[PDB]
Amino acid sequence: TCLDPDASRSVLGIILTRLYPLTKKRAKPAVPLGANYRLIDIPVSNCLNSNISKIYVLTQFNSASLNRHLSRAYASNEGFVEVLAAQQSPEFQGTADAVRQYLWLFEEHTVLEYLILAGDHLYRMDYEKFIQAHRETDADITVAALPMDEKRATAFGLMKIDEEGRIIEFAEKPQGEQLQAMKVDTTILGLDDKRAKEMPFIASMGIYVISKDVMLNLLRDKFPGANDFGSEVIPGATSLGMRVQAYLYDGYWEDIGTIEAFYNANLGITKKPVPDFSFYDRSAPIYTQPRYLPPSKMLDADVTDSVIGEGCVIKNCKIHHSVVGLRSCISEGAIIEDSLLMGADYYETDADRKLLAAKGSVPIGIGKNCHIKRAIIDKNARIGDNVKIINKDNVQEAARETDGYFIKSGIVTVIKDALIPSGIII
Amino acid sequence: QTCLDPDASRSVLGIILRLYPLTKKRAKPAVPLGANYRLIDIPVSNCLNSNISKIYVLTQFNSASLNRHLSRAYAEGFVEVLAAQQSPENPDWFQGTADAVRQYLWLFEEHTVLEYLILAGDHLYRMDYEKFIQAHRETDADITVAALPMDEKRATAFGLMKIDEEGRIIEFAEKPQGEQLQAMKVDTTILGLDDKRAKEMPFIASMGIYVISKDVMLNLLRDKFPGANDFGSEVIPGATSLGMRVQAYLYDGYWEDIGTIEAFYNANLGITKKPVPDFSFYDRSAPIYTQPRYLPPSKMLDADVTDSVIGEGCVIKNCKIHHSVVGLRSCISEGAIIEDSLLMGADYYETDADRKLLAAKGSVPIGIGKNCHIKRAIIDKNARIGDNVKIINKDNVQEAARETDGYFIKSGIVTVIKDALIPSGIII
Amino acid sequence: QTCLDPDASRSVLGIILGGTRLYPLTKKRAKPAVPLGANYRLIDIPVSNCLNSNISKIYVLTQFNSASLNRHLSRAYASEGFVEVLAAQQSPENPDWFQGTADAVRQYLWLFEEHTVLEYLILAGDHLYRMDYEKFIQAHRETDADITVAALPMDEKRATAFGLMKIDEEGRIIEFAEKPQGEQLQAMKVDTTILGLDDKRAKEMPFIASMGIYVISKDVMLNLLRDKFPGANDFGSEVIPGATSLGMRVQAYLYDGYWEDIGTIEAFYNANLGITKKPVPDFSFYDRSAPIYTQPRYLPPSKMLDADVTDSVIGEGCVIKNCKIHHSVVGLRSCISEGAIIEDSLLMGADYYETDADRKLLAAKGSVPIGIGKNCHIKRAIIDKNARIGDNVKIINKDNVQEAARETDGYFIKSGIVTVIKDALIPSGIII
Amino acid sequence: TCLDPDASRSVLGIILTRLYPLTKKRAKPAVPLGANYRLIDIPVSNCLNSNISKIYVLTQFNSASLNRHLSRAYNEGFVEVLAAQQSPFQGTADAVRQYLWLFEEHTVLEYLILAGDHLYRMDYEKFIQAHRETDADITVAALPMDEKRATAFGLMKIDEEGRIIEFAEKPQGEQLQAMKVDTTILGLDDKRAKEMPFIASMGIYVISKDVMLNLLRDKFPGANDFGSEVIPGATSLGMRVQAYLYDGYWEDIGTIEAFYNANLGITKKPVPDFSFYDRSAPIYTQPRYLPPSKMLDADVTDSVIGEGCVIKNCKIHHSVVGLRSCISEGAIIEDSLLMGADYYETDADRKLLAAKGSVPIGIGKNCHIKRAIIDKNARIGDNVKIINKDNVQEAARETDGYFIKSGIVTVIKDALIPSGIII
Repeated sequence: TCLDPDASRSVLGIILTRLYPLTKKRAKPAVPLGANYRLIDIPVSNCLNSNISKIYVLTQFNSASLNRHLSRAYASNEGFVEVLAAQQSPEFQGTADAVRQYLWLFEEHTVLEYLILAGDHLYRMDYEKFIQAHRETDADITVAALPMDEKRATAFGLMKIDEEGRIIEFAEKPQGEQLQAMKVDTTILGLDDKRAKEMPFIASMGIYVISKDVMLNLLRDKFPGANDFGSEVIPGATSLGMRVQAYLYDGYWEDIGTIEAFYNANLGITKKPVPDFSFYDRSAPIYTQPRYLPPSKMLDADVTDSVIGEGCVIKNCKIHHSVVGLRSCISEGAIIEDSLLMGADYYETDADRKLLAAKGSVPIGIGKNCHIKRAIIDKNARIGDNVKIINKDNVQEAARETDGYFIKSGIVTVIKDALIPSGIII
Repeated sequence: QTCLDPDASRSVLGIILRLYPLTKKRAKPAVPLGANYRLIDIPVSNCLNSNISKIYVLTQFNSASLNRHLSRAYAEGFVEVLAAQQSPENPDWFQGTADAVRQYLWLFEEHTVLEYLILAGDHLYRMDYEKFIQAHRETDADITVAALPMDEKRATAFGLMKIDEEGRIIEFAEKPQGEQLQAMKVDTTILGLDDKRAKEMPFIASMGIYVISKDVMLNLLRDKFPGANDFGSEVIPGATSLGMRVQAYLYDGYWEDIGTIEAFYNANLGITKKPVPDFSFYDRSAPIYTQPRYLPPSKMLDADVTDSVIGEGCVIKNCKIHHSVVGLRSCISEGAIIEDSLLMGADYYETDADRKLLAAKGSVPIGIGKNCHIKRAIIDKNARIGDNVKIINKDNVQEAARETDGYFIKSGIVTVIKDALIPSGIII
Repeated sequence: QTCLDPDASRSVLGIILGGTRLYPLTKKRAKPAVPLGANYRLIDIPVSNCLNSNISKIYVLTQFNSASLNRHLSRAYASEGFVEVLAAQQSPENPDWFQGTADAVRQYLWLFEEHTVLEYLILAGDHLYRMDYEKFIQAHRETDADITVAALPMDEKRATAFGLMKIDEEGRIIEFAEKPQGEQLQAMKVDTTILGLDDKRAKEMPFIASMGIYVISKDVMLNLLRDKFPGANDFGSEVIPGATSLGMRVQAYLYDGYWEDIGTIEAFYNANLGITKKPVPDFSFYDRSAPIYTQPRYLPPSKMLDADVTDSVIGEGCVIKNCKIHHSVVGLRSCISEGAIIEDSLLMGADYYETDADRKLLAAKGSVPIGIGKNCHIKRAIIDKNARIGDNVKIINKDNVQEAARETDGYFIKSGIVTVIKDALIPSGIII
Repeated sequence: TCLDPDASRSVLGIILTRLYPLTKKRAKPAVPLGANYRLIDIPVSNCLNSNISKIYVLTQFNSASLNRHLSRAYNEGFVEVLAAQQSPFQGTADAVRQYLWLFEEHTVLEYLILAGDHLYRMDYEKFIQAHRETDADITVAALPMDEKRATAFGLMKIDEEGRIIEFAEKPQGEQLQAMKVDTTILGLDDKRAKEMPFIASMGIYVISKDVMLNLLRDKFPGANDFGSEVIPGATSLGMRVQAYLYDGYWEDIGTIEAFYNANLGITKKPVPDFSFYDRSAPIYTQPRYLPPSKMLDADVTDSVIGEGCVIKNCKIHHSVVGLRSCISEGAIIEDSLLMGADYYETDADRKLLAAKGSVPIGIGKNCHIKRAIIDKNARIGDNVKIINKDNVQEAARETDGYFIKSGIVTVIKDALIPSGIII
């Protein structure tokens, strides 16, 4: 394991509506995660921990907030972390189109490979072993691959490789007879019969190492009309007989690109005796903006199976199987269950409270005697007293933006900065 | 409207100048404070928030960890430690505040600045030194002394000052009493204080905080009083006696001494105050800084926590935490009961790779063990407390030095020393 | 004695407007990236003036992104503040531009609104000058202006080429006139002493021009670009006189010091050669308190084998043989071979060095290495980055041609000034 | 092959008056070098380019100046100064022992010891890699040498594994001859090995952490020097002391004459013997944002010009002109090292001085400087002639602002050399 030239100067990292309404009024890479983070911290941290310092973040539109976070957490710390926006304002586009739109600029860098990191996932990876496999196999394109169960199988592009890991057959989210014809022996990649039997597939993780020249050729010369890397470029590449290599990844990897997946993965960090995924790691930790928030205060909290973010201010309440984000105010008598509180971007001066109260408005936080269950409370929500978010009738889907929320997969998501009046029941 | 010219950044040099056993295995400025901080973070942060970036820290001896903290938490400025002793093998000490400054005057002189900001001692407080220094320049003072108004009862314990009508200081009295205390009464109204409080507190004590012009410093330490060991009681009253302009400047706000085990214990537990702590480390524009550690959100299995603060990255099982401060990286085991205590936390996390190695020897892991009961205690960094330990001090001993046993009792408070091992079943 | 409060860094957002008149220096690079004064780039001027004025949240508006521009900005500055590039078009394959200074700001006004600031400091155009925006912002606050406009005094001869302003007796602007002449001009005389000019100068310079330097309150900007003049394309000729016409408080602020536009080849050319100035540089990039910054490069001291150098300036890391260098500016990493004679020229230098393995192979293929070749004679020229000038090349323009578009041959003459294009190869023996 | 643990987290770099008066009023590590640098920049830049970020600098006393240079010119790493004197070293081993307690506080595998002052570029990683791959206790950089020069150094003898088995300080005759080794074993080609059959230590060592405490505290609690006492002692005690071939430019600059010659060595064509700039491993220094150098009428031959010089009509031959150097009308500079200045004097400043009869910073009008080192901020009056016609080799003229050593005149930093003076 020893890249040469090191990744620092020869690899350009490129990070690329199912999360509605967390993306209603913010850039998607900025969506808060794990109490003290944002989605963008996963790929940016993995790069930095893998000695990759040249990072472009492709996104739909610029955001002062996103920039502030990137600037304060990384940019001010040879490298760079720059945002490239697709349009000039916030009023769809494929993975291949996103990269093609800026190819002209990526080509301006003197690098050997492009490390393409698409989609939103929870995982820690040392991209150096990825880049190394790519260079040792003289690959044109290398795809990180994960052992998949027949279950989730058709939701990912699947592949078959030779004893070298060279991809010989790629089949996008196949089904029926082809979903069966792709099934391969997952022992050759180390796994054992037991689980080689439960996960009989090699699935693309949607991240790739692609040789500089190969990229230009593929996106502009060979497949100028392709929109997706997964379903068009990769397949295209293989049919042209290019060297498409597979790199077996064997750690935790969760898609959090949908409300329910996001929800589940966030609450998974509360698991014992070890979280599913650990943001902290002595060697490769996930970073974020340093904030100097004070230690969390708890007046009288019975907390079970939960994690508490930075600088929370909690009264007498009950918190169960939840994630409480930074700067969360939880008032007297609240009960928090199986929920993700994203917290707040600032504190209200208390004096501020006794003022909003006079006006009959509600302050940031979970109001008194609230009952929040199976929910996502986005940043700065103002939940009035006696609000009950329980969705008794187990409604699966409901678009209620006007009332401050949106239900997806039965999970109620209160919108950023929304006010849920006192007494409301959802 | 009111700005320093030249700005503080380039024209002011900051100079930062008992608590045993917290000081037994570390340099005093590195002592952990309020869950996520260290003592040295207070003056350094006040300086940085006040646009002062050239800072020296004078202490008995340095350490790689103090340096780490300082360099990592803070990095045309610098934060450099200057010591009295260069190696533990050749013990040496400063004789006082003026003595320490004098020993490195030759280095402070190499800096092109207009004034030295001297901050002596350990106190919990927030202050914006810019208005202080601006006052110094506007009054053409040689030395400006921050003055803390107090009542007659508190007054006998400090160095008091007597001012004229323009706030200029004309006399000092070190811990005065009786006839001498009375002669020191002053109309605190001259310095601001509302008439009301002015009558409540007709006294003003220096606080170990001063601004001294570069030239003035050399003259005082090298030529006028080459023998003085202390600023507050010798050098400054001495400059006043020589006709130099020593000006008073009113200090207002929280200010609490924490250089004693009991004052330190109380100030730390004070941040759990019900409405709001008397001192808030966090502040929108003048927060207290520390090192970014990227610790994970604290985890709680089944914790019942009352009137307490929890720091960064704690790992707590089922337990009871009442009126306590839980330091960063604290592990608290099944069944523990923590009361009225300060847990400093740990410097790292033991990986299960060590916990098993530790189990192969039936050894005790870092943190609070199962079914321990900890009361009115300070548990220093990385302590290994075994199962069923009860630190309750039922008899109520006030003093006991039991270092070989890992602790020390001062003012009735049990302080378990850093890295100490308190065997299972021990009862204190 | 006084200063902004809130301080500038948290309450002022700088908006630098950058991104054909400087063609071909702009043929293959973002305009803000055009090399300047041997060791700098145009963008360094406004960004430095901002940093030296305690303004740290800076946006750079330009036509298109560039790895070079970004690399220079990252290394030199990005180190709460930021320096970010906002582009008009997201490419070169899908050409897109900005219909003016107001249009550029309007396109990203929604982003600027996301910032919690009191005023926007607008810095437009390519001008060489040093200024402390702090006093400028204070006047804005102390006069409760909605817009404060930096005003440059000048005589009648110079006035017709600028947007002029008329002020009342207290310095409040009440009328504009874009490049007036004859009657419209005469009606623009004012008493500069009103703004601070001494009686002597004021008399010789009875006119004041806008300079593309404005302070605008946050709300005023929103109201102006979106509500009152949603269709205006230019600030100084449309939006600001507009604001005045509406009765907003548009206040003048005197500017006293060096200032040259460097937006045309001739002006850029003359301003660069002006730093070789005999008594003191008209403009000094270096200053005791407000230095012009650039990217640290760790270049080695320049080497001179046998150089007779008069009235010239030499940049970092040059490698020079036996030659004559006169009234010229020699950019970073410049290689000048034996016998070369350089007169009244601007050598932009090079982005890298070529060893000898490189030079050897080049000699073989019969190519030319980077730098000014042997026995060349360069006069009244701008030699862009990495040029390869062959042996015995003569850039003397004997016929005094003023204009000549000759890009296929590596150059472009404009105002009698020959500009060799970035990375161009001028074959040995060529006479221009 | 990458070190693992990598260098940044496992290796601690430790950098340790023959240059008088260049050291009369400045910390030694701060001595100006090659127009734009200072001595300390060589070892520090070599460490940085070798991925070594934890760096200590040992020196007699501290200075704000040196600290300022260190902070500004240079996560988890550091460059810190450890002073032997708290203000107004018996040897390499002494210096290290004095702060052994501090280094011990770091969790590192080895200590990279870089002693002395030399112009040289080395990639310490392969050196460390070797230390590790050979399970060495101490790895010593070896400089190949011929018989003529070897007798003036401390030599080492090795076994066929490259293991050092014996030291000899400046041996002669029979002992010298008994120190011949086969430099081929260390990797030298048969040709060069026969030309240079001897190997000297260079004051560059890699020492395992535990080994250092054991040697300095337990085994030789009273040694002063590593080269002559501790390391030969370590070998005598059977520890694994391994040699590692240093095969590159390496020049001593520890005496006025060698320092002078090395500095002027960078004017040499086609390329200097040593190059400060380098695509991959450049020497770093403080970023000063100084303006391009200005020349009114200068005839410059075989010379190098630093950053921000302000030069009038003059002749500069075979010289090195330091940053911010002001050179007045009619001056003639030859075979000299002008160290420049730490700031510029403006005309407002210049006039006031003249009004006072004082001399401004720089080479005055019609001066003739030859075979001289002009330290920082020197004020040379008009018409001064630093020629030394009687070729005096030594002379201590401090009170007069100068010093002559080896026939080289050295003007002290901030010294005033009144107009008309002839040295």
